[PDB]
Amino acid sequence: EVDYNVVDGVVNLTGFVTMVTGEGLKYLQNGRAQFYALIVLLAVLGFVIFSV
Amino acid sequence: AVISVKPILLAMTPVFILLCLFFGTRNGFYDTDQYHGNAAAH
Amino acid sequence: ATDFRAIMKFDGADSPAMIAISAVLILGFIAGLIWWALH
Amino acid sequence: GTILPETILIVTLLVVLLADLIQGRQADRWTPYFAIVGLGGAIATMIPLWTQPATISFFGSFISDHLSLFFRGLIALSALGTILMSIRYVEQTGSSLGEFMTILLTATVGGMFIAGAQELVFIFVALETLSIASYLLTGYTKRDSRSNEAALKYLLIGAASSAIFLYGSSLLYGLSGGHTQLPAIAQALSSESLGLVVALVFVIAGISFKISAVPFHQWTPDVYEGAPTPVVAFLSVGSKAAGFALAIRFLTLAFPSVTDQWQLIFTVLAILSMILGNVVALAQTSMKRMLAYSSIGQAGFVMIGFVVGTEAGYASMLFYLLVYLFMNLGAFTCVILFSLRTGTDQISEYAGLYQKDPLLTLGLSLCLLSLGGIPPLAGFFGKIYLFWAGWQAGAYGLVLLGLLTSVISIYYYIRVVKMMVVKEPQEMSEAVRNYPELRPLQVGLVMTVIATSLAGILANPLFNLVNTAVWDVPQ
Amino acid sequence: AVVSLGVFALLTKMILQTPWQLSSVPPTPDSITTIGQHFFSDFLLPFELASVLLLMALIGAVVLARRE
Amino acid sequence: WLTTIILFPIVAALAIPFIPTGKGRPIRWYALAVGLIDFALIVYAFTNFYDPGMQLWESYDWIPEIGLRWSVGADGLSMPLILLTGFITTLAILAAWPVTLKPRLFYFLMLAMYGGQIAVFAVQDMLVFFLAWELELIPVYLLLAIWGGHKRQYAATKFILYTAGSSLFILVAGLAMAFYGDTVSFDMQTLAAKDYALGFQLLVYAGFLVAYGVKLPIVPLHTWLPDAHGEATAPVHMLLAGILLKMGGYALIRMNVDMLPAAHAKFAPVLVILGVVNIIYAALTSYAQRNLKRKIAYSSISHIGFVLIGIASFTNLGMSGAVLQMVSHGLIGASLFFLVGATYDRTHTLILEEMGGVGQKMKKIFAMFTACSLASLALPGMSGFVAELMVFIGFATSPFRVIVVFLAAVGVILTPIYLLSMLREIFYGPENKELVEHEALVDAEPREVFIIACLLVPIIGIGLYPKLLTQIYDATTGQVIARAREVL
Ligand SMILES: CC1=C(/C=C/C(C)=C/C=C\C(C)=C\C=C\C=C(C)\C=C\C=C(C)\C=C\C2=C(C)CCCC2(C)C)C(C)(C)CCC1
Repeated sequence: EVDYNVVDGVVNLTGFVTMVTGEGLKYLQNGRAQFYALIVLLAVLGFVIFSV
Repeated sequence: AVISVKPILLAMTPVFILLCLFFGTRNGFYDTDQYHGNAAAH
Repeated sequence: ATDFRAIMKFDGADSPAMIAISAVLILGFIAGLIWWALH
Repeated sequence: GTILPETILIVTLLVVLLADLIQGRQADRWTPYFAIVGLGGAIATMIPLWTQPATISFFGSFISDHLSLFFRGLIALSALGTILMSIRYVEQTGSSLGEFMTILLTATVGGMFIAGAQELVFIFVALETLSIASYLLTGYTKRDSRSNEAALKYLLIGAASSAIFLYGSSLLYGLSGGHTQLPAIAQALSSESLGLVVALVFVIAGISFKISAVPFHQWTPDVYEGAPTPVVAFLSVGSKAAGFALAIRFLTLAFPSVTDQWQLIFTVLAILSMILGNVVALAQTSMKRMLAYSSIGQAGFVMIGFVVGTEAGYASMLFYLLVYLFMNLGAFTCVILFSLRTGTDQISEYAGLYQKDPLLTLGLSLCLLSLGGIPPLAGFFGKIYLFWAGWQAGAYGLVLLGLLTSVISIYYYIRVVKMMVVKEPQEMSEAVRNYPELRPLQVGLVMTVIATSLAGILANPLFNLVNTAVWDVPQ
Repeated sequence: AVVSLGVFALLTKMILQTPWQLSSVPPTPDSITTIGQHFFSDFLLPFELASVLLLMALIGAVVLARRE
Repeated sequence: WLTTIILFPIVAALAIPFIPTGKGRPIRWYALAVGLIDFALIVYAFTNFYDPGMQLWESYDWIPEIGLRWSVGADGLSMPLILLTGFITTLAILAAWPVTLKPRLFYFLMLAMYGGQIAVFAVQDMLVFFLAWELELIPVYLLLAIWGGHKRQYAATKFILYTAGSSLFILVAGLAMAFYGDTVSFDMQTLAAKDYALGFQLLVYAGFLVAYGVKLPIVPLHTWLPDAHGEATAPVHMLLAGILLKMGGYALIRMNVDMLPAAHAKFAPVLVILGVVNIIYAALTSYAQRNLKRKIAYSSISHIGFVLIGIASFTNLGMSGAVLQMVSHGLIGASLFFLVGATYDRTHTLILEEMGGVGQKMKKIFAMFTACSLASLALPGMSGFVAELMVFIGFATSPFRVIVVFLAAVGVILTPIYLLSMLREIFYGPENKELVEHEALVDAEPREVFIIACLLVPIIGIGLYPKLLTQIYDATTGQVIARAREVL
């Protein structure tokens, strides 16, 4: 049972994590052009702050 | 002294090939006597 | 789990607590031995 | 002066007019053929001026070194494949054909111009030809609401990004006195500054919209679902190749070869692109949406490709992009050939296809597998050469990260093969029960699959090609 | 607002920091003959190519707003 | 020769799609003829194989722009395993006669992973090594996911994921050793003759280890194995368990004892304690497991600990014990899993308590299975014991090596526990009632008996006079261990 739970579950949890990450990151994509208008030019202007 | 595998292999492998092709024909259970399956394990 | 139903019928072995205090012993065993081995 | 570097472009331009005139007189003609003929004649005209003469400039507004030859031929092949696909796909819908190929060739001419340009005005005009043609083709089938919505959103976003690019180009004209060139621009200002960095970042914003990098990506998924499929097949390959040619020929040559912070910015964008596309395509059900996020991740692989400039990272980008052309066009040919017959639907409806149409299964399987980096297949060699180059320079996190995201992307690339192969006749979907079983599409699919399945081991003839191409870029 | 405002300040911080090259020479009045010369000396490709741009835009809008 | 050996099965496999049929019969004869001809090429190129180094290497140049060269090379350390794959994959094909479900794809993928298994040994370029290591993924994925098992979804997915994400540091490591200095080597020999600093020897080593310890599954890097070797038919399994684990062991030897010896000397105790952990862990998990196949998979996991110990020793004997164990288990586990597949085919059941006394009517598989089971454990007169004995002797002759021997010899007691309990549960006792009404399979058609007899002749010929298998690599292993002791 240590093999099937404490060893197996730990690595299957890797698939679970990189699955739920995809399930929860798509909400960044929301179907709004104005949200792109935000995270296009505000997506940058951080890249100027740690630049000069 | 010491014995070498080279002539042993050269003498065995033709017999292996011939018997392999022969016993390929000899068959049974898998053909019709039973075994509706298809060699998949489901 | 539910698949292991044979003469292997120990009840208090599938609980998460017992699994935890078993994995503790096994991991500590291999760890004591890897420390014994390096040093 | 010196219209010889221009011949190809105007040659294609000629047929644009022709494919409208025959389409204005007859209204039902054989225009799908001889567009292939002129594109082949263009790619044939490329060889006499590849290396036999030396590099030359038109008037300083246009240079035709080997790099421009590469990108022009690449975009031409993309247009050719997209035509061969779209002939009987757009005819299946109640829409014309002449204006379609007119606009497609126009985008092609724009992207074949922008790969050899070194002047701000001409960069902008060619960029806008390609952009506006894409805005149209995204919405060419206005019977559906989603097509028109995608065309609207893509048009508005691209107009804003282009205006940002145009502001930055204005600044870069401002700074160094006059100079609207590019070799003279990064010639009178040669030091770090605030305004040079602002111009840099705005041009990055303008380019990332083209090459689909994140966070500049939000158009790709929605547009690739909504838009016509063969339009997307040209869009990804050609717009990316134009974008990367623009990136090199601007950032390296006209812009500056001094303020090399853009390398850091492309590392950031590539990291995010790998982590986003290959992870979020893993949670999808449609093919076109999946291919969109795939394309994002593949762009990330390329972006670590050319962030390490040592005369091999650039070459690796070029080869991997040549290879992604074949791979992605093959995948789109297969999804076209599936969506035509009966299906017209998403991933889950591919199940049980190996019994009905094995040819399509071979095609799409090999293409999807090559995209994930499977042995002998061209995408594998492209990815390992990217890793070789980007590791040679000293980027260690990027290589491990891209390897890992390829290992993640194999999952959703193999879901499709689980459907098409593993699923047994007890698990077919309703679409495949009644599957029946055009010519130019089949020959294109074969010409594509044999390439992506054989152009990985036959690689020296087209590594010599690329390393001959990339002597020219500064570094 | 804040995003937009930041950009303005950022741009302003450039506009007042960089040493522009004022180039004290009287400009030229004939700003139409010169553009004619530039359409056929320097910037000829954009002329010839904006031609087909306008063609393609007409072909597009004519077949995207058509009522059918 | 090696290039013909590798490309003829693959090239001849591309003919199968346009090859006549009425139901699916003439494919398997073609595949078997290809396998037999290629094995003949092995043993005929083994005549001109003198017995220290690469006794034949045929280099070429594909990509000079990187350093990629088609550098095939045989060796004392790699020729036994080439013979082994050429023999055992042929016998897998000679075991897969009843495959009716998609036989074209079967005998295409089987021939593809017949060059994908000889290549990993007959390759000396570190990029082509990665290529051949990688090209086992899709064929094995389809071999598991289409035919074989109910949990084959999770099994195949977990397989390809782990053997991709841990087929990951092999390339990174080959690179990391390729550009330490001013030469773009990409070659085993030229890259083993380089002076690597300890600061990254033991980092590139762990990079190799995360790869060579999942395919040669060590402590937790095994959980793919029960699922991928449980949900798998027999002839698939013969390859998956008889060659690929040996691929891991071979590459471990050749990339971590000729090429990072200074870190090997510092990490070897880890391999040793890991090996005895592997033995005891796998044996307990096998005696606990009840199904039928997962049991024998954990038995393989148990038997790999002798390899870990023999490589993590430093004398000239433990290495030979490791290689002998490898050639032994490749011959033993193959017959075991073949008989398990046959027993499932006759019973349509795996679970132990759900059947008993089947050896009253099905009394031909019982003898063959008893013999292979006696061969699993360290029985004398066979190669399974010579390996164990040589490992014990060579290691002790070198962690204060008196406790680890005491723990590794527990397997001597602990293997027959689950093996003989399995025999008792399956074949001994009174026949089941009508609960087993599957008509006990007509006892092993001669065609199965030939498979296991030809797997059971070499094992005894080894166990009686083991030098037959040790004449191959007394020179190469001698040079390797002389190097690895010259460092220390
Ligand atoms: C091929 C090969 C090989 C081999 C070689 C050698 C090593 C040989 C030897 C050989 C010898 C030196 C011989 C011996 C003989 C013996 C015999 C002949 C015996 C046994 C057999 C039999 C008799 C069996 C039978 C049976 C069965 C089948 C079942 C169970 C029961 C019994 C056991 C009865 C190797 C490994 C390298 C590798 C691979 C390939």
